[PDB]
Amino acid sequence: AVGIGALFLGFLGAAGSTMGARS
Amino acid sequence: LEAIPCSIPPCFAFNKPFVF
Repeated sequence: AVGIGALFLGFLGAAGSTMGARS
Repeated sequence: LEAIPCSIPPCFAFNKPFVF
């Protein structure tokens, strides 16, 4: 994925990853 | 910027949080 934008915000959900882990 | 968008808040390559 390009990064943020393709990944709409890159929400930190909810501990540490490109856009959130199962965490 | 592509490499790392942050350095300070808890980021990991593509978070820049919103919000946490």
